[PDB]
Amino acid sequence: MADPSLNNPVVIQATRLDASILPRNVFSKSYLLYVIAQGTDVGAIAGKANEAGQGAYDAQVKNDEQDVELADHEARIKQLRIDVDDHESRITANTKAITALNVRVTTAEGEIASLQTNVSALDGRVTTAENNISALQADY
Amino acid sequence: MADPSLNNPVVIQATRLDASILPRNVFSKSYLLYVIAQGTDVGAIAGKANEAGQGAYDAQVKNDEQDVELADHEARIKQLRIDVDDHESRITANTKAITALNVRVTTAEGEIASLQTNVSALDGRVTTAENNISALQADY
Amino acid sequence: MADPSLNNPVVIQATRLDASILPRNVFSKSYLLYVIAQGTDVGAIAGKANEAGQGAYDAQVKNDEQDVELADHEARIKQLRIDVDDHESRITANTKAITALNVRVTTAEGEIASLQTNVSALDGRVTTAENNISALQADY
Ligand SMILES: [Ca+2]
Repeated sequence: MADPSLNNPVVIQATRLDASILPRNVFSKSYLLYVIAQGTDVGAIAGKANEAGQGAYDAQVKNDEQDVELADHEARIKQLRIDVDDHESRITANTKAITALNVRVTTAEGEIASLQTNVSALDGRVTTAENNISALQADY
Repeated sequence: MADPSLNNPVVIQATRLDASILPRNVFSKSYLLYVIAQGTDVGAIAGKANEAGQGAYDAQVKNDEQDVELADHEARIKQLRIDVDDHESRITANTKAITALNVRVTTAEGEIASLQTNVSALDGRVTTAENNISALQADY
Repeated sequence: MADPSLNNPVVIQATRLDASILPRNVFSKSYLLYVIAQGTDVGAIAGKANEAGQGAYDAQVKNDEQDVELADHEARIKQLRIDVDDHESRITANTKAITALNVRVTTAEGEIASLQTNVSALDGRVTTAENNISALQADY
């Protein structure tokens, strides 16, 4: 998790050099300019170090929130896997059930046709029988 | 892409400063105090730069692991997409199959009904015919 | 969003130290070695701070790209989630339809069976009728 110490800037405990206080007769000129320039530059690098700290810190907070989002996505994916596999099972079951039901209805129609033929035949024979009855009754 | 150099701190100086090693009849008060706090400040900025660098490094490592996790999530998600599309196909197929089977069962039942009514007709006419036969046989 | 200012290095006006610019008889050995070491090392700290800044920047841009990919993952996951829920619904519906169709077909077959028994009985009765009629003209 993001490290808050990166949010603490360094405050410069030194005071911006006054060019009155440097030793007069002991230093060369070039070295004087060197000390002053080094002071200013120390200030600047301090600033850069602080800003860098803040950049890395923000990178870390972003990484943390993205870690939460990644875990969430992972979980969602896993739930979705359970659901999809269950769905696979139930789909297969439904397809097989449809096919089996189809062979059953096929057999049913097969029986229906024969029943139709039989009922027609019985109808004809019954008609002939009725005619014979009427004929036998016609005489006495 | 990860830079290990960000995890390598710069080691400053060699020897620490107390005003012992300082000349100190040559330096004024303000400049003496300036040398010391500046020493302290250089130490502090070294520390801040190092910690910031390390923080950025850790941010990069986290970026790497998150990249791996992102790739994993990508593969898993795309596969789930293909699977879900397959499920869509089979579901549609099953719905259409059910629709096709239902009208089939309907016509089968309609024909069963017609066969029922016809059978009832035959069963009445057959009963009446039996009555006529029995009457013809009775007289006699 | 990524801050490009982290890629802007501090340029240190001081390029440290020469044996020409330094005072001589005034400094102690330890203090001289301290000045030299301080010169080289402060520069080094500048370099490290700059490098750290660059690292933080790279971390931020990488975070941005990962944000785009994460958003993509979010959208895809939620969409496939609703789709999977839809599949759950229609699968359940299909299972219920299959069960209902099965309940219909069982009863239909039962009715077919009853029809077969009835048509067989009618067949026998019609045969008996044929024999009785045939017998009735047989004796005339
Ligand atoms: Ca990241």
